Amino acid sequence: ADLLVKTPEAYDQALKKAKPGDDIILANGTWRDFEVLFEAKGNENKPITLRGQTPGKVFLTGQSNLRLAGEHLIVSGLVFKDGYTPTGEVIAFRRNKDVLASHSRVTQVVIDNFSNPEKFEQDSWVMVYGRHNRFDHNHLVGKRNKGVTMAVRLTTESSQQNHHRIDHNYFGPRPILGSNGGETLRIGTSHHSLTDSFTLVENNYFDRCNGEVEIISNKSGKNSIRNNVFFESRGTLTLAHGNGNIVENNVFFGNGVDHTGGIRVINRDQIIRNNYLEGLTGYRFGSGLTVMNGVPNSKINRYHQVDNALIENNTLVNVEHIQFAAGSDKERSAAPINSNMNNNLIVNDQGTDGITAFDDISGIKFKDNLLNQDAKPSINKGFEQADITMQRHDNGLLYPEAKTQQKYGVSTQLEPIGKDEVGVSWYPKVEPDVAFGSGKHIAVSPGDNTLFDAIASAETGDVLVLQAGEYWVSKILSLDKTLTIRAQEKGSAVIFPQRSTLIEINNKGNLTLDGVYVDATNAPDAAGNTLIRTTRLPMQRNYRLAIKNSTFENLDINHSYHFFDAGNRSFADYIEVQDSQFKHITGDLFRLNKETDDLGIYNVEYLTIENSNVSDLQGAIAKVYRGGTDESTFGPHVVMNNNIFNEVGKGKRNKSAASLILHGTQVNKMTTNEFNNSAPIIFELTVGEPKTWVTGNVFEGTPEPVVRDLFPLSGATTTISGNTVL
Amino acid sequence: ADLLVKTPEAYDQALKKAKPGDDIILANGTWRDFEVLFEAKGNENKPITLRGQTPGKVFLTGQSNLRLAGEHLIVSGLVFKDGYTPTGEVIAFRRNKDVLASHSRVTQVVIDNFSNPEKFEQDSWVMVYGRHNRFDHNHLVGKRNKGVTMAVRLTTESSQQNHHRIDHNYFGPRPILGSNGGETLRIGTSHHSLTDSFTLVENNYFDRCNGEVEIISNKSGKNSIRNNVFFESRGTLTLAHGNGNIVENNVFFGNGVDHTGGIRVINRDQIIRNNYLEGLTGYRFGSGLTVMNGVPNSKINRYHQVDNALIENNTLVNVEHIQFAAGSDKERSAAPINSNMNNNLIVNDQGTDGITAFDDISGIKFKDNLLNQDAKPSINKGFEQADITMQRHDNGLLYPEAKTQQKYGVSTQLEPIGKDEVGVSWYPKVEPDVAFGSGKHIAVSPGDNTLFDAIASAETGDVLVLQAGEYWVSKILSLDKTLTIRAQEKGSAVIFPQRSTLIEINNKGNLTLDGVYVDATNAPDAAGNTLIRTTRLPMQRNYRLAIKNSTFENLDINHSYHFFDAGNRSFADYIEVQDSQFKHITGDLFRLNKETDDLGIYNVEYLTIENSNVSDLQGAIAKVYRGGTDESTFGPHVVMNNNIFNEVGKGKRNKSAASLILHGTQVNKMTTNEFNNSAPIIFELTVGEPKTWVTGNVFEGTPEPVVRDLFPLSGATTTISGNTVL
Ligand SMILES: O=C(O)[C@H]1O[C@@H](O[C@H]2[C@H](O)[C@H](O)[C@H](O[C@H]3[C@H](O)[C@H](O)[C@H](O[C@H]4[C@H](O)[C@H](O)[C@H](O)O[C@@H]4C(=O)O)O[C@@H]3C(=O)O)O[C@@H]2C(=O)O)[C@@H](O)[C@@H](O)[C@@H]1O
Ligand SMILES: [Ca+2]
Ligand SMILES: [Ca+2]
Repeated sequence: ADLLVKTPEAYDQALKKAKPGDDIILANGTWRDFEVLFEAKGNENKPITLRGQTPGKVFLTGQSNLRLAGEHLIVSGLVFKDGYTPTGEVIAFRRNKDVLASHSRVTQVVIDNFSNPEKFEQDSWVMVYGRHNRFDHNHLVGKRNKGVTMAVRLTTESSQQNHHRIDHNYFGPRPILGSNGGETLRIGTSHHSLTDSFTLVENNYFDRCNGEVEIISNKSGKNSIRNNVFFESRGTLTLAHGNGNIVENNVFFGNGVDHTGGIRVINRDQIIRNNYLEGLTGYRFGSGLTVMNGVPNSKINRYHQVDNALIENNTLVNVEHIQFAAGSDKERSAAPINSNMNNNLIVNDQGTDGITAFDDISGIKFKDNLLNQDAKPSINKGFEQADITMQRHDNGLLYPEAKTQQKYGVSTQLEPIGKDEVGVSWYPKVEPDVAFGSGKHIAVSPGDNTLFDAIASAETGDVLVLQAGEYWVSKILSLDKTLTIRAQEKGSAVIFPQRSTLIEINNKGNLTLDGVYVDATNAPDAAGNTLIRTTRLPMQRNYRLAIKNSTFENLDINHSYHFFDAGNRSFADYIEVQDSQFKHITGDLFRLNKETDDLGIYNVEYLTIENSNVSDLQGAIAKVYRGGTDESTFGPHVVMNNNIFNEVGKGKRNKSAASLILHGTQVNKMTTNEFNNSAPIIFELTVGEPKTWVTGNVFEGTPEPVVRDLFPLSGATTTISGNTVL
Repeated sequence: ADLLVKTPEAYDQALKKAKPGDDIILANGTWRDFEVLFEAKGNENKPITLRGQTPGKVFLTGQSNLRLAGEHLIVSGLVFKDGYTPTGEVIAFRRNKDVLASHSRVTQVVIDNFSNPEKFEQDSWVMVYGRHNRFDHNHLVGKRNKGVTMAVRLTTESSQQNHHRIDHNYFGPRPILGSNGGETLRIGTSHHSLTDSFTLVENNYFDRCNGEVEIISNKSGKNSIRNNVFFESRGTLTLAHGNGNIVENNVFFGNGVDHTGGIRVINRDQIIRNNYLEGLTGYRFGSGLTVMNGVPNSKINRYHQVDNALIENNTLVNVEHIQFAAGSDKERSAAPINSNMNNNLIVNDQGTDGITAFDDISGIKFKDNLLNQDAKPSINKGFEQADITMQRHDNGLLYPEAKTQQKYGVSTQLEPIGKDEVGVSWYPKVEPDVAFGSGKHIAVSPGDNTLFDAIASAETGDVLVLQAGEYWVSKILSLDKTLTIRAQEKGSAVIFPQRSTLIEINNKGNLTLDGVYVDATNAPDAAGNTLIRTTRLPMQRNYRLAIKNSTFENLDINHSYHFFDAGNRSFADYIEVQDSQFKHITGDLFRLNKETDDLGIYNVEYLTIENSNVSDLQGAIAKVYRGGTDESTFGPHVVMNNNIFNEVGKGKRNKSAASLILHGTQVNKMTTNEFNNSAPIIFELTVGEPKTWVTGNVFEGTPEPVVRDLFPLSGATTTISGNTVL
């Protein structure tokens, strides 16, 4: 029977009287603050269903969540948006610890940016318990807070040996968390990694899941992770804990996107076969292929020795790093044993074969692995060279044209599931970011508050074009959308801030300045001014900041007039300065050092300053800080080239005494710069083997770069060469 | 004529056509975001009035304010609430720097928690300019942000020599700022303090004005502060800058409340006569009567030598500190000069007369002063003892029973104005705090998010009574009201947190935990958990936290699991732990060290731990920090008696290497504790002559107390005695 319900109370009555075979039907509409406890007992061939009347037209908003409990249940056709769960998870396969759900299915459900507003209160979106449950054809996108998106729980035997099936799901874009805990899928936990889960994870599409280094974190036994697609995703499929796992038929399209892994092998009896990997640029534990060194003999929470890994019939095209025995050190002294790497195909366009060994690899028997002539080998036995021409098939995968060479690599029958073959047809897969300049151009004339008004009425992605004239700003400009402020004629538009802040970046705000000139002479004669800042509230979305062809002068009417000040727990997807000029500033340029509690949280992923001129700056050019020992993130990157810095950072209120102080930054590149009469660069290198290059610069009147290694000598590759000190 | 208006447009029209003698009447209701400019020109006896239709029914909310410009204006019957001023003031006697108001009157206006939500965005509530203005029968309560509540500016000679008159106002409870800049009334500034103001401040009631050390800051010449009543106010009447002032017929009822001043005499030609001071406990610069030493040569922003002070006919009853030549040091080297103290009456029942002289006091002649028999004299010439019996007259003041003795101290004619003779009779004077356990008792049972719902439905002041069982908590317990959580049988209610936060203290939230048992084993496996914390957003209300008979165990599933985490710019009125046990915690216990910018800002007024047990805490018992050189506040106060600390503070991530680290705390008492096998106590003494007592403790297996003095040698009194160091 069909049981249409239009109020929660009516839902409560229908649940009390549903029978095996009935459908409880939630009427089309918006159900705000609806905590669904769907607790019932269907039969094997007569389930009890909870469905939205029209998939796409039932929305659960506000503090809404779902919990299944009982057996033989089905939930379908709901959308969770505009809100966030009041509990630890949006969808849970249990009432609580006392009543689990088994033999139940959740299908065609959408969770779209149902993100907790506090970026670091932790939750998950899907939490699976019990046994023989299915989570299929669902759509999850835009999780911006701490916490893995979907987890299989194993906390009781009831939930173990579960044979859960997780298939045909759209695991859509997850922005960078800027901390640890941004996994998309976790199966089990270190404390239960020795139990057998038997989870099948098949035919899912992972579309730019960029939350952290582990996309999938396997932490239990005998799971099968097969036939998935990982598209431009920053991270890896990591067999972190647990033995006896099968990783087959997966496809990785990194497209050369920065920091794409990766199958990471740890522990024992893992089977890695018939996987196709292409365009992966990740390195170290994010490499395209990684066989770890273990710790012997601990201790569930530590990585154990790789033992009886079988690694066969994989294809690796333009994979920049294949790492054997990676992580080797005093704790990770257990090199691989009893393994086999057979019939793989490695093709690499830039000379090398990407392989690097960090310990004895005699524990891996290599046999019948093909690589291309130009690809210089790193291992003698097990790898031969040949002339390959790779040609793309109708399935989208590359293969040797020689039919002899097709006993190497993946089978020609691999059909990677398509992005349009997962999720729900009735909910659109969209781009997560508004592109700059994607809207309309809007002419703005000078005056009083004309910049304020043009912003309030612009639509997201528009471009404000400033005619010639002066622009006085006596109201703080708040940015809650993607906006470019361009000058019609470069340098002909002059903005005069009149308040302690000129531009506050808010949730959904992203800013490009292009050709503007800022004279801060008329700012409030007070200390602490911040020309540009994020909202001082905790944010929920990352933000983008580009500054091109712009000039910013006279931030000096009182002390500590900062150019950019990031708020606590804020995160810039990138901050980029280009062909811009700065003169006379009494405070710091970029304050990205706010996360002082040393948990691995940082404020920016890519800071880039190129072709720009900074003169008379009392504070630092950048204070960037990522404290602690976490190795789950990839940033910050700091890249600064072709700039001229004069009289920078000598100020007395600059306690760093540096013109750049980078603590915990993981990629540094300072090339072809001028550091005239300034304070020195200071690095404080931490965990994770950070890579630093400072080559080709002038240090006239500025001391030499200073390297403080707080974790020596743990792999930190620093190359400070090619500079001339005067 | 009466011009009733119902909209701002209709208000503008009524103002254009109004003439001397008319009344612009704002219609009853709520006027949101109404920035009122009331500029007009009345006549000496035909004023132009702006007034609410019914006093008590016209509300200006949101971003509203009031400016007065012209002459012979009157504003009356308005209530500012539910918002804050979008400029520098809520009420201002000027349009701007060049159009002021004179001969104008603000009367019967209420400002009630119209506080800017960001504690350290500074505004004032009332700003007077011009001449011959009046501010009377008003009601100001609940200003929670930096900035004097009301000031009289002398920016120009147009605003000097004003004879302004400020009378019959209720200056109601102002909470402890936790910082400099929480004065109630300021009359001038330092730079203008040599101009005469002739402002009269009379018949006002200051009720728990606890913003900072200065209740009133006089910084002008020839003002007259008389017939005011200061009730349980934690501050002083300070003659900061400016000469020729008279302080007379004032009444101070301290009621023995902590940190009650005080008339502080600085500068020249000050008359202090016929004031009644009783039950004042303040000391150093917040003493009941303070005669400062000055700076001799001799700028304006500098306290100048006391010269020709007249201090006569005052009555001081249980005034614990009367400090002569206070502040004497190398810069403040000019002792009082040409002054006189006559016919005062000191009656103290604590063995002493409370007098301390810190320098040569021959520049003060004493004549005909009386003291009770039991008080040990500190001066003999000009003082004479007698048998004194004090009876309380019907004006509420104590007078000698002997007629012979009535020529010392205050006149019997004084009539101190009551609390019910100020403000408006149509707006209530309520209590600023809800008392714990003032509400009703609500029984609670376990366990399906049972505690969360009991909190949702409770009313402020209520007492939840947890029946025996387990309370599994999957939602954050957010408190926006005063509330007690009691176990019906101590230790029989067990609370299992399952989130990174269990309890969030929000605005208006205040918590007592009595007899609860918390086991946190099931918290999320992630670093940085906090069992209890303030909101991470900006907090407007101070909070109170009391923890009794309660046990908190197993906060150790991952590193840095703190028990209490204070949020930036938050402030605890007190934190009180009594008879409680804590076990196995990897983070700190009380993180009260968040204000690292060294501006005088702190996080707690009283931290007290007593009769309690902590074992296996890797972080500190407390990290409480107040940096800089500000001397405007009174705390923190840290008191720890009769505890047993075991295996505390030795954790690798405790950068303090301390078990207790107090920087800038002003009163410290560690007595009869056991510090077994722990990191040491570490004091970092700052300014303010702080007082420290470490007596009777066993430091077994723990280094002795470290004491660092950032400012030796100041008056820092430190008494480390009677401890056993094994
Ligand atoms: O001389 C010494 O021994 C002692 O001097 C004491 O310092 C006093 C000064 O008398 C100052 O008054 C000061 O009060 C300041 C406020 O702190 C604040 O700076 C305020 O700011 C004004 C600003 O000056 C300007 O006029 C602007 O237009 O308005 C601002 C505003 O509304 O805040 O100005 C006050 C003023 O000038 O008095 O600090 C203290 C004071 O008593 O509060 C004493 O603090 C002691 O430490 C010295 O040893
Ligand atoms: Ca992690
Ligand atoms: Ca002050």
